Amino acid sequence: APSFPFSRASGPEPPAEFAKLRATNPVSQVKLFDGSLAWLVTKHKDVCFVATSEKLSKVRTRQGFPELSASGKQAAKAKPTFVDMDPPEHMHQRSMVEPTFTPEAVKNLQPYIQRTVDDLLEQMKQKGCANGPVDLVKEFALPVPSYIIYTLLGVPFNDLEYLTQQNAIRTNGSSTAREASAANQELLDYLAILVEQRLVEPKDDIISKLCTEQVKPGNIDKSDAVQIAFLLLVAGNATMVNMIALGVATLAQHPDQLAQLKANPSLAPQFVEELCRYHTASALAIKRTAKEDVMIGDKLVRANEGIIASNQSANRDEEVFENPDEFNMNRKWPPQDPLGFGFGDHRCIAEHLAKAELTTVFSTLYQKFPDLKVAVPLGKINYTPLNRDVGIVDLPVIF
Ligand code: HEM
Repeated sequence: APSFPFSRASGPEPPAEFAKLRATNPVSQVKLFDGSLAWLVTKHKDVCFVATSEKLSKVRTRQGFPELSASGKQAAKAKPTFVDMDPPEHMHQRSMVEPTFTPEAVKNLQPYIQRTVDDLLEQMKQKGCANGPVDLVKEFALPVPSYIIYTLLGVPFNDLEYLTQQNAIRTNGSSTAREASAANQELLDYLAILVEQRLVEPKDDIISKLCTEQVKPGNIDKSDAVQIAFLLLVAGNATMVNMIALGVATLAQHPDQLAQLKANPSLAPQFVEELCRYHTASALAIKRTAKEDVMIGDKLVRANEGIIASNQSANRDEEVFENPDEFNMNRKWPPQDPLGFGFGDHRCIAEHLAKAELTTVFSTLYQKFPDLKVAVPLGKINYTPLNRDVGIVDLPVIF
């Protein structure tokens, strides 16, 4: 059994193993970092089954849960939030924060999303590139999702920049373990302080809703409110940064489609749909353990055996997406959903938010900077290490 996670085939490519497994062995066994064995599911239809089967569990204290690192086995000891829960607990807690993320709520946030993007682009413009390239990640791709989720949680304007850098340090590949843990505690310590303040004087933000509607009536306590706020922060931010950077790199790699996007900014939503299928920057979240024996394809997964369903491979499934390895924002979409945001009850709570952030970004970026250009050769882009989810660490640009 091959060791898993597989490495990406190259900087922007998925692992080469998925295409071969989809063709020859779509439900196979892989070996995890501790020598344990989990099932790997690669085909779109089977990934949807894994994501919705009520015979499967996300509870990480169950036997056989497929932790992918030693830190994850550590994290499995802490008290879970809704990301690691089964029904009925899952939606009991998830419903406490879902109202901010509904399509209607995200619709009403569009002026604020646009303002945030415009303000950051104008800061980047004033900073300029007169003395050499600037890092699009630091100047733009990082602060856009960071400022938005922090503002939704309840962080005041004056605290955004410091917390944005601390959260970035938390996952930066160049941080020592001590640096990352320190930044992590800085975030937890801050959210505790913010929860205490909103318990005394609530405002119009997610933490205040948790404090008034759940903490004070005793449905959860204030440490739960911290952990739920921390989840909303860390679950999606690094992925949002990578999606923005990957979108810019993808357009540089496909100049004909960038030309179409410059000539018609209303193509941003279709660009974003294809980006989220083609670059599956969160590909390891659909994990389960079997509560009871369950048949998947031609395999029997035994009770207490672990399962990883690759939505990245599902999104390149040739049976669903014609010519799946070509990036084409003009493609005709089949009836089947692309799975960039997962599937089933646990489907990304922030899917509409994320698509609105990405659509705002790519309908505005080249109107502000029509000559935006990646300043290094595209083959030299500093991607995330191949053993991790696809992404970009830094992206020098001029404009
Ligand atoms: C393009 C950006 C994003 C992508 C591609 C993405 C992708 C995903 C994926 C693949 C999952 C697993 C869903 C499943 O279990 O089937 C997920 C879950 C989740 N995402 Fe995102 N996400 C993004 C942005 C965000 C943002 C911005 C937030 C918070 C503001 C967020 C919060 C969450 C949470 C809390 C969950 C767990 C939901 C649950 O288990 O009920 N994500 N996301």
